[PDB]
Amino acid sequence: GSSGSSGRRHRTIFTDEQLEALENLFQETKYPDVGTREQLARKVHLREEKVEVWFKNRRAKWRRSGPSSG
Repeated sequence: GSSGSSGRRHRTIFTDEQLEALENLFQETKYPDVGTREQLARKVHLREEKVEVWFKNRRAKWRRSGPSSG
């Protein structure tokens, strides 16, 4: 649960609009609020759960590319 190390999650494609919002939120705040997520989801025509996932994916790079690792 905490970290997606044990379990695996598949990825899905999104539209420019959907991505925009997501990136617009993840950019301002790495970890949004249940209220913001639920709303954003319906706003981008997505499921809260999915929304949260996208964020996790982004972080992956933010660390890989960043000096955080290596």
